[PDB]
Amino acid sequence: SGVEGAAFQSRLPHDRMTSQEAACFPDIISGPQQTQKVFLFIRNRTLQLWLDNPKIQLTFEATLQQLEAPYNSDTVLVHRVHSYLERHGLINFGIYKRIKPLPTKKTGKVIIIGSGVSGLAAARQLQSFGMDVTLLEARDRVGGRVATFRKGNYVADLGAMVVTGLGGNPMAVVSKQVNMELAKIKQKCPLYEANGQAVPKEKDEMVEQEFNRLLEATSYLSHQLDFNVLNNKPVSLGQALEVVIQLQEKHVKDEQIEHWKKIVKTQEELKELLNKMVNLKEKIKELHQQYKEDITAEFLVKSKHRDLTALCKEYDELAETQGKLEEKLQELEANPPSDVYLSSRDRQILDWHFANLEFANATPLSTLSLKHWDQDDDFEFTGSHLTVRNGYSCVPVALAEGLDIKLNTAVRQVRYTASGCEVIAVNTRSTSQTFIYKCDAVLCTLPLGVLKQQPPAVQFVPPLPEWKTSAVQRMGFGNLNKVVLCFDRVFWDPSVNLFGHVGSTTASRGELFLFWNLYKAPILLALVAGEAAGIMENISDDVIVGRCLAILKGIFGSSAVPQPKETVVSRWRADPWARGSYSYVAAGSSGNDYDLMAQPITPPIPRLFFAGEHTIRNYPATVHGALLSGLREAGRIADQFLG
Ligand SMILES: Cc1cc2c(cc1C)N1[C@H](O)C[C@H](c3c(F)c(F)c(F)c(F)c3F)[C@]13C(=O)NC(=O)N=C3N2C[C@H](O)[C@H](O)[C@H](O)COP(=O)(O)OP(=O)(O)OC[C@H]1O[C@@H](n2cnc3c(N)ncnc32)[C@H](O)[C@@H]1O
Repeated sequence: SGVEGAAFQSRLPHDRMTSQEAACFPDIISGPQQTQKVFLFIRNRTLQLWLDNPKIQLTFEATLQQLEAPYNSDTVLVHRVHSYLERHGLINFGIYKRIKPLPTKKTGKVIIIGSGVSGLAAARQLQSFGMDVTLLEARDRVGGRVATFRKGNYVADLGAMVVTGLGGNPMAVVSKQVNMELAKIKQKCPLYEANGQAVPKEKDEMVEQEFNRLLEATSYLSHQLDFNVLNNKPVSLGQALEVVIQLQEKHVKDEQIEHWKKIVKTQEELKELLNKMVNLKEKIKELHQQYKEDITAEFLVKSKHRDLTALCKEYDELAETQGKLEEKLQELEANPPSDVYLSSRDRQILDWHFANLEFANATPLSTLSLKHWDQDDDFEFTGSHLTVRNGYSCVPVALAEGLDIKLNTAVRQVRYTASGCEVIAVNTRSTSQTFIYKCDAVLCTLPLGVLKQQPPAVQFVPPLPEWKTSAVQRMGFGNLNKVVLCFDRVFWDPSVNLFGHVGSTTASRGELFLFWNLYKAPILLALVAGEAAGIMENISDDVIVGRCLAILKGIFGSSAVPQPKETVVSRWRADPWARGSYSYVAAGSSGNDYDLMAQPITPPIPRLFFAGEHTIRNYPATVHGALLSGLREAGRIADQFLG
């Protein structure tokens, strides 16, 4: 599966054209299948070549000279394919040598708002497409939601930090380009309760098993019984979970009842049995006496005998059918069903798994769309998740190489007319001096959090379409902060990549719930998800770092946890250039909104385009998702202006 592998790594089916490829190649799709059979191969072969060496640019003639007979003969077809793959970022993207110099004459002027991974991606494309591009960044750096703390030998990511499986992941290519040092995450994750004592492997799995069961349940109700709407309002994942758990609690009490009923019943049957026994116990005194009292005694005590014995053939007899009761009685009162669904402690551990989810989605479960929260699930990449051992910032930096980025430039208004665009921005360091950049098209990679901001951070003239603003408002933009604790000593298990901390209450189940051991230097990361994420931003670094040490000193014991010589704390929600961590499908929305976002705004011809982790439906809230959305718009614009 050589050429079959390339197709896969590019999120493409090696044995069939996609709806898009069919749109650009109608002649092929609607023609001899033998031809379509050829198209694919060339496509899969071109990709193969590019992936087997993403360091250097794969030119048209470079591809045409590496194909074999008879493919290399159909030059025209090869070109159409090669060109296509290049125009849509499937080849020659990221950072690579340009064996063919860029045209001295840049055709088309486009302004890109934001120097994030999505912005830098599209930027390098449009530029390589021989087009004058300019990026306006508000921050004094690049990467946007990709930040990395670097001081001495210390390295830590305050933003992105994980690479979700290399299989099919575009970052796999970029990684190979920027020499990004990655490392798998050892699944071994020990949980420590409030006091500080670990959780026995038994429960750790007992609870986690239920966690999966409850989720599966919610999935059932949602995608099988269609329980996505209640009281005319959308149902949230958390909402559903609370209900499912509310049922398990019921069932538990139900069995507890039937059991108490069996008990009471057996007890009733006993008290009753003992009663007549005492009546027969008395019926014996009537015969064990009165005897030896009739000259025909030879037949008197003779008959009476089988009468007193017959009554004993009952008493000690009932003891038999009475024995089969003490057994059942003691047997039941010794095998009582689960007193409760989850103990006060069981719930605490389960909250860790929910908090762990509130971390993944970067928002409280009660705000997630029970039906669409996991809409992009069918697009995950195969392979183990990785961590950027050397700071995830090494990527956006390499991408900004050779680009015209103007840091310290906050865009405050975007003007798009039937012909031409104007992007008015101001210098952050000196809000007095403003700037006015003219262009043909504008690419807005602004975070959903900024677009939602009220009052608006940037002004759109004419005002953004109604179908757009509404989508922006319906979508959800989560939050998630970290606390980088820099030490000069590793007092924790060096083998364990991450360990968790269980909270005391459901409310604060996301407060420093997970610690990370990823970087070389003695550094740990504390995550604050869910409710805590936003709240914790109102607490000074001092107190925050304080609470952390406490947690640590409770796990590793005090006197073993030294004072951090360097500490970093994020507040993406407070960050004026972010206003949150990343998007998420909120109850009352869907992946459909992730397309309305991508939809360009047009007055007779598309002028304003959008990109970002909130515009790519199948790969939302991710570095690669943002990357792909970048390459996406890159081509979209290229067609609109270069054709
Ligand atoms: C916020 C955040 C986001 C992420 C994150 C952590 C945080 C705190 N890390 C976490 O480690 C776990 C997720 C994680 C996960 F999410 C998952 F889904 C998952 F499955 C996991 F397993 C994870 F581990 C993860 C990760 O580990 N792995 C991931 O793949 N993604 C992660 N994310 C999300 C990504 O950071 C995010 O998708 C990406 O950064 C998006 O990039 P972008 O689209 O270019 O957006 P941008 O903000 O970078 O760029 C906008 C630019 O515009 C500028 N700007 C602003 N305002 C103005 C003006 N007014 N004028 C001019 N300019 C301007 C801004 O300043 C920028 O320069």
